[PDB]
Amino acid sequence: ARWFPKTLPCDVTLDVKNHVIVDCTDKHLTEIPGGIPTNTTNLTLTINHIPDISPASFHRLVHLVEIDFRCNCVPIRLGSKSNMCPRRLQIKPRSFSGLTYLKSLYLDGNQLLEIPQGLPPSLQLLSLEANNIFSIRKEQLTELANIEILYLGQNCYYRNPCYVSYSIEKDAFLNLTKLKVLSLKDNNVTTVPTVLPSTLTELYLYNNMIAEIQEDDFNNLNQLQILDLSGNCPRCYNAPFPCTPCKNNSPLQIPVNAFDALTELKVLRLHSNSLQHVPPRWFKNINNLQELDLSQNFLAKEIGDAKFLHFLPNLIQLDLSFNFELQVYRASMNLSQAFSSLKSLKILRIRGYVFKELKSFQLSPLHNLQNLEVLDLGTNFIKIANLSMFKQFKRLKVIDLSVNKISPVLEQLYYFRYDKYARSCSCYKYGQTLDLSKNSIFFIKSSDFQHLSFLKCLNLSGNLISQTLNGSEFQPLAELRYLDFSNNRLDLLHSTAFEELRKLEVLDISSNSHYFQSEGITHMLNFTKNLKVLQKLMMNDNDISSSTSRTMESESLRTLEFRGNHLDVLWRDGDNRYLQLFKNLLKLEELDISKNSLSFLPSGVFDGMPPNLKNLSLAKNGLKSFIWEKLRYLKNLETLDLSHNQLTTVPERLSNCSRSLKNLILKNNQIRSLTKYFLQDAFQLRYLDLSSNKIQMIQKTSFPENVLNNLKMLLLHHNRFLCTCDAVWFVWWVQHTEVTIPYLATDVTCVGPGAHKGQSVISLDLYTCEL
Amino acid sequence: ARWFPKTLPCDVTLDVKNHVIVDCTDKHLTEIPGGIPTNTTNLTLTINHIPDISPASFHRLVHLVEIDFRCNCVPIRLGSKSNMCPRRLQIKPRSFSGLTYLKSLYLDGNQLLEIPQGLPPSLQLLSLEANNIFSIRKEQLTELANIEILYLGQNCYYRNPCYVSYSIEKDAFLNLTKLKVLSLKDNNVTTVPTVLPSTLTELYLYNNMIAEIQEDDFNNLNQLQILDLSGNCPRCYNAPFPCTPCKNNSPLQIPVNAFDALTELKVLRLHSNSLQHVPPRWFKNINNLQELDLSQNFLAKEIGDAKFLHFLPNLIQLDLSFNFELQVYRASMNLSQAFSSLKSLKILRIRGYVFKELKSFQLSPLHNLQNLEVLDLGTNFIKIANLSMFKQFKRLKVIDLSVNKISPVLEQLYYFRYDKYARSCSCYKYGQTLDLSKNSIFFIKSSDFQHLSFLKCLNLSGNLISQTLNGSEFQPLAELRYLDFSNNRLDLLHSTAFEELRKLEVLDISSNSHYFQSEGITHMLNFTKNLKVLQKLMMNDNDISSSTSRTMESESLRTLEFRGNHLDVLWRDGDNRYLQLFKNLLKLEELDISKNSLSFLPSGVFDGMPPNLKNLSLAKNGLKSFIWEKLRYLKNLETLDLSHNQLTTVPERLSNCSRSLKNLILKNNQIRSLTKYFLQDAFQLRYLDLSSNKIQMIQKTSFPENVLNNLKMLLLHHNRFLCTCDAVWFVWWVQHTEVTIPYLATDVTCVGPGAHKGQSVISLDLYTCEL
Ligand SMILES: *[C@@H]1O[C@H](CO)[C@@H](O[C@@H]2O[C@H](CO)[C@@H](O)[C@H](O)[C@H]2NC(C)=O)[C@H](O)[C@H]1NC(C)=O
Ligand SMILES: CCCCOc1nc(N)c2[nH]c(=O)n(Cc3ccccc3)c2n1
Ligand SMILES: CCCCOc1nc(N)c2[nH]c(=O)n(Cc3ccccc3)c2n1
Ligand SMILES: *[C@@H]1O[C@H](CO)[C@@H](O)[C@H](O)[C@H]1NC(C)=O
Ligand SMILES: *[C@@H]1O[C@H](CO)[C@@H](O)[C@H](O)[C@H]1NC(C)=O
Ligand SMILES: *[C@@H]1O[C@H](CO)[C@@H](O)[C@H](O)[C@H]1NC(C)=O
Ligand SMILES: *[C@@H]1O[C@H](CO)[C@@H](O)[C@H](O)[C@H]1NC(C)=O
Ligand SMILES: *[C@@H]1O[C@H](CO)[C@@H](O)[C@H](O)[C@H]1NC(C)=O
Ligand SMILES: *[C@@H]1O[C@H](CO)[C@@H](O)[C@H](O)[C@H]1NC(C)=O
Ligand SMILES: *[C@@H]1O[C@H](CO)[C@@H](O)[C@H](O)[C@H]1NC(C)=O
Ligand SMILES: *[C@@H]1O[C@H](CO)[C@@H](O)[C@H](O)[C@H]1NC(C)=O
Ligand SMILES: *[C@@H]1O[C@H](CO)[C@@H](O)[C@H](O)[C@H]1NC(C)=O
Ligand SMILES: *[C@@H]1O[C@H](CO)[C@@H](O)[C@H](O)[C@H]1NC(C)=O
Ligand SMILES: *[C@@H]1O[C@H](CO)[C@@H](O)[C@H](O)[C@H]1NC(C)=O
Repeated sequence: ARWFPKTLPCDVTLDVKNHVIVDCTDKHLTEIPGGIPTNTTNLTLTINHIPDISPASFHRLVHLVEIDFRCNCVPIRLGSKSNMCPRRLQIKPRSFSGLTYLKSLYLDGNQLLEIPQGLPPSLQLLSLEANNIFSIRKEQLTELANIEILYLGQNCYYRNPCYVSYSIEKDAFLNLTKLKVLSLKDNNVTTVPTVLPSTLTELYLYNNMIAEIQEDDFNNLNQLQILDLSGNCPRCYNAPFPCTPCKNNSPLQIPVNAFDALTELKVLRLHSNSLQHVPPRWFKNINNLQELDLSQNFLAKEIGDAKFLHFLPNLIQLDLSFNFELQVYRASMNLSQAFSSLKSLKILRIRGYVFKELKSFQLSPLHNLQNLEVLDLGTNFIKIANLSMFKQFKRLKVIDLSVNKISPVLEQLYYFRYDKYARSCSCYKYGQTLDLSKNSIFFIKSSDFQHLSFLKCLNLSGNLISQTLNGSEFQPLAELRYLDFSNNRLDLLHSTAFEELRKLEVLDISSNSHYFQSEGITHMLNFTKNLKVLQKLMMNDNDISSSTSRTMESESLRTLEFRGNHLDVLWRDGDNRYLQLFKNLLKLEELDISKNSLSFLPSGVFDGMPPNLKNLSLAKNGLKSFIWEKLRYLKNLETLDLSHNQLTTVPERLSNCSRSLKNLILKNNQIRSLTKYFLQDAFQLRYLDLSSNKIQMIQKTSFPENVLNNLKMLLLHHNRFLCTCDAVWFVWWVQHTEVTIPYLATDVTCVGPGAHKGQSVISLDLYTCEL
Repeated sequence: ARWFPKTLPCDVTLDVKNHVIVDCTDKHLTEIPGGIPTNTTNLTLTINHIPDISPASFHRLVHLVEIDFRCNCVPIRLGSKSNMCPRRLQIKPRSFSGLTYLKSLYLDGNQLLEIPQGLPPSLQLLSLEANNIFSIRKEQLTELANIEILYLGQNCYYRNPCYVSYSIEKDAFLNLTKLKVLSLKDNNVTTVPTVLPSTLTELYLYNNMIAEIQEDDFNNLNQLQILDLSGNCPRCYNAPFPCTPCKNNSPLQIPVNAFDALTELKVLRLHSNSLQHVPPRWFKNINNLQELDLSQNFLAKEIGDAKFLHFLPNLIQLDLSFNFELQVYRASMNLSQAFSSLKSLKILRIRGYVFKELKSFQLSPLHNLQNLEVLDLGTNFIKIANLSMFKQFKRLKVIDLSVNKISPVLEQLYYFRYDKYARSCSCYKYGQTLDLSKNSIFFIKSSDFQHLSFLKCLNLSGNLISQTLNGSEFQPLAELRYLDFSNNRLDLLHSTAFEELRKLEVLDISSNSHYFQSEGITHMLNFTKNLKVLQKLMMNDNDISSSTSRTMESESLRTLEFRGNHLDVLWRDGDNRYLQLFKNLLKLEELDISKNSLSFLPSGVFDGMPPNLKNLSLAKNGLKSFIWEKLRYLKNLETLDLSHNQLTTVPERLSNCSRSLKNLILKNNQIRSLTKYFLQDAFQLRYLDLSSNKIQMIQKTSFPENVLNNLKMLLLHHNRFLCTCDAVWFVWWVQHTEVTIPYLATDVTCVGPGAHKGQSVISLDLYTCEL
């Protein structure tokens, strides 16, 4: 199709509007490549090893609005140790001054010593994170008259130290009269720099050495919407980063009138400031405040009083997590009545308060919060909770009691990680959720869930339930749609397990391997028959190698995840009792039987598949052979994943195996060559992955053009391609085709002959084959 | 050193006595190789694809006493499906008759139709398992006059069916006057063949279709020691193989006088015979009986009566496992007083009796069994057990309550597998063991172990213990040497955990990842300080990524398994706080920190290692780089396992890194070449593994002969060796060296230059490099 092969090692995209995008992210480049389109508006060269920039770099590219040149020399401790950057990035005079339309420049992570000068006046965003610029002078900032967004953080901290205090000249930023966003985080800053331009909307001063706020420090910032002063005087108990507290167990000292000017303030973040009190006076003139983070302080006592809450009626989120007093295990949670002032509250989080017994009345300040959607009391070591108290919280979307010690989405490192916003180079949607995951529930019965019939999802993942569920345990949960019972010890003695959950759409019993791992125990896998609206069943990593029932049954079920089991043993050659195990799942469209140690499939496995099977995975089975003809049985098969196996051959003619098949994944196999007519007339095919095999040669007969050209994608990388004159057609095709083939720049490569070893096939001149 | 290179693709061993052993096991052979030593006494060709035997096969090898020719054509269902055997093995006339000294012939698993004829009269052992010989005639057996051991089983069963009954001519075996061992198992046999020669010591008739024993069937077998009639009229409940019971739930019918002749019988096996009664009269004339297997019958009631036990005073092992009545959960275990008759009993196993409550008095028949060493009551769904009852079983070596449901070594498939003796082509030694693994113990306290101070090992692996152990939980266990606490949920709030176990030598707290997987929880890894005689600590797969203590401490500890954790995060670059985590384990000699996601090691890791470290593993870390010089810090290092990483290079001179190092494992890395003087003067070295890398070339400078020749082993297989004239020395060396290098037959191989692709380097003629 194409007249001129795209030889540029960067993805090029159009958009009309009106952007020409050139993305060279992570292309192992040591120079800016030649032939970048002159119309280029956005050029990305992130993660490469380009050691300098000069006026030659961008000469012809006068229409550039954005250059993203991040991480071409990242600080030693932040980057790869196998390929360390030898020397900081060199920027030569007048490299940017030509770029009359340049609006964004990202130079993060280049070990720069200074704010690059000679930048053009059209620049709105400038990002210099993770460099070694730790002294800002007014003179260096004059070029930035029209600047709106300025990221200067991570220039002096434990991952990238500068060994002195940050320095900011008096009034350095003042004459930047258009500045809206300033970030000075992770910098060893000692005082709020002043005076700052009043135009500011967002100010980020977190993770620094600021011991005191002066009452002056935010006087003029009357358009400020986000202030973050977190991690100045951090609370260091169990901190997963090196943590130095302020002397004398002191807090970040904030004058009572410090926030008076900030009438527009929407978000205030005071996490890890070692605060013992929260003075009401702080919020006297802020009534627009919507988000407040008071996590990681010493506010356990203040939670019982909290007079400041009366001043916060528009507040949408409040976080008081990890305010526990060291070495104290409270009997209960004392929430102040003041919590009842929070008319607009949607999200309340009080993780890590740390108390033994939760009781209904203790949440009564929350009863009339009409908008409350989330109550998060995770990680509290709660031992006792009458779950029925939550009958008064029907309106809530999520009740999170995750990670507690009861017996009858945020980052996994969120509250403790250093900078949760650091730049690198789920059943809630079913309705009301009670999350009881990672608790100590060993026994359940009906009354445990009394008054909880409104519940739509229940998370019991990671408890100790080790019990012969007979259909009586969950009887009140008449509206339950999703049950996560993963990481328990389900005993399937009774096929009546779970049948009381008459509205159940999704059941996860993955990682309940305990009772499947011992010989001679009963397992009623036919339990699915009773669940009339069950759509999705996950029974992964259960080590299932024996079953009392010969057949699983459902009129409703569509997806079955059966990965990480032992069908190899169930379908032991010579034993045909279980070949029809899935056949009576009549509406089953998706089946995952990857990770089942299936070296081979006995005859009968395919015949025994249910008739509407569409998406089949046999990945990661160590499969050494595959009778491809047997795909004829699966009359609606559209996706076949045979990734990560040991197949050495493809079918002689794929269209004689399956007429329906559209997506064939054969990556990470041992295929050495294709059959002479492999894809001939396979008109249904649309996605083919042959990456990470050991193919040398592809001839036209195997890959007819009329099939190839309707492929949405065709993955060929990491093979063993021989670039002799026999390869003439393949090479030509690859160079001139519109079909998307990833990694041409990077890992579609000749291994031989001699001359062309290691050379990418996109770049290959084979003119000597026509001389 | 050697004058003539060993080119035969088989391991050759001498022994004086006086055997020349040639082992060609699994060498992908399609012919018997040439040049087998004429003095060969034992030739093994197991698992190859040799399609026939003829007089040429063994012509010169007249001194052969044993031919093992197993599995060169295994039945379709038993063998590989990627390389199925096309056609049964052909044996030609007179292939064996020359072999005048032949004493053993194994022809198992070759799809033979008939007992190969023309065998020599010196033959003592003949094995024809897993063939298709399912009709034995007196005439075919006349060659075997002097035969002593005859294995004919697995010729007709579900893994290798023959579709008819087995047939044995009347008196077929009678004139084999020297026969001692006859095995007719897994054969669809319908009656005990008669008359059998009285010389028999062992008779194997298990897994067949024998409905009745005639009172005659064992009349003359007065030297018989082992009889096994198991799995005739099997009990089929939860059988993991296809299982057809005798009609009317009938048992194997055994006349009361059937065993009268068997005065020498030592072992009787009646497993899976659907027995409802055990008539005393059976044992009237057998007082030598030492082993009795009555597992998989319907003997629940009989266990309460068991009059037959009075006739068995010399019995050493008894097995009554899996005799439960279907659908019954007994309240208790009724053991007959008759159990007190068993003066010689060492081992009693009553798995799968199935009862709720175990109580002291119920074991009183066992109190005066002076020799009892093992009581196995595993897999009983016991809910309640005062563990103090075992104060009356101090003399026992093992009390096994594994796989039960309690709250406040044999095969994993042993009792249920088809043929536990099918041929394929641990803290007990510390003293008294109480195995409580895989139970439902969620809470422990002191009194749980009252009167149990004699215990030396306790297995609590795989319970639900989820508790802040403070040093009070195990207080009675004053002599305990080994605690397996693996697969629980240890909460290390307190550093006093386990301190009451003052004699503890080994602690396994592996797979207690639950509390290490959540953020902001305390973990006192310094808990080891209190354990004064602790030798070995296993804390594998705990996902440990944070720690309250900066240092682990012990004066005693020698081995620490810390595999499968997140030292990568603990030793996050820039964070120095945990670089000395193991330093104060002063006597630590072995450390495993494989599987820790260590892409690189920060500086300080090696400095912070304790001073007597000898065996260090960094396997399976994805390590991309390694400063080898830093090995100088580990002054007593002897074993370094860097297997399964991404190292691309070896040290310039290994002796400049470590003077102590003896075993260096670099297998499964990405090493493309060795340094010019790699092993120069490394006189301490003894074992070097460079297998599975991508090395092309090794020159003499890298591998000096004076280092090489003290190596006990040197692994080079699965590399990318180029066999040009530059390789002349390497090839010569490999052909003529006495140093052990495994897999020279199989996987030490040229990939090029072209001619020699796929040719083994042992066989390589490079004379053209000297022309
Ligand atoms: C933050 O600034 C302080 C100075 O305020 C740095 O601390 C100095 O570091 C050197 C070498 O580490 C010491 O010898 C000085 O005495 C330190 N001075 C003080 C006052 O502590 C600190 O390292 C800087 N932080 C970072 C991460 O670069
Ligand atoms: C040794 C197997 C006994 C019969 O099978 C079997 N399988 C299980 N999963 C349970 N759970 C379980 O509690 N039992 C005990 C039982 C036995 C009979 C009647 C009721 C309860 C189990 N028995
Ligand atoms: C979430 C912050 C609580 C402090 O750390 C922490 N870590 C643990 N592993 C436990 N186990 C545990 O039971 N607690 C609660 C506790 C707290 C103080 C005193 C006694 C008991 C824990 N607290
Ligand atoms: C192109 O640059 C403009 C200005 O920086 C930006 O708003 C737009 O999102 C960019 N598009 C990219 C990187 O694809
Ligand atoms: C249940 O909680 C677990 C463990 O905290 C989490 O992995 C999982 O996402 C939750 N399941 C659902 C369906 O939300
Ligand atoms: C289920 O078990 C509960 C108690 O464990 C019992 O009340 C109920 O009757 C049982 N149901 C059936 C159908 O056996
Ligand atoms: C399930 O398993 C078997 C039949 O295969 C039978 O014992 C049991 O009653 C069946 N129950 C249900 C609900 O299908
Ligand atoms: C060699 O064969 C003899 C006779 O069958 C046997 O007893 C001996 O175990 C064999 N030895 C080895 C090492 O294979
Ligand atoms: C055992 O014999 C019966 C008839 O006697 C036959 O139908 C059956 O197939 C045989 N079994 C096998 C496994 O060959
Ligand atoms: C268990 O039995 C012992 C006798 O050895 C007795 O001292 C103890 O009180 C019993 N404990 C319980 C909890 O039943
Ligand atoms: C404890 O029991 C488990 C089986 O439940 C086993 O794998 C482990 O090796 C046993 N521990 C010891 C120390 O023997
Ligand atoms: C362990 O570490 C803590 C400090 O992190 C200390 O309080 C405690 O006493 C130490 N315990 C032992 C047994 O060393
Ligand atoms: C080193 O450790 C491994 C197990 O971790 C062991 O198999 C090996 O024998 C040890 N080496 C020596 C020389 O003791
Ligand atoms: C390494 O070699 C150099 C030069 O031979 C020597 O000076 C140095 O001390 C050596 N280091 C060790 C650890 O042997």
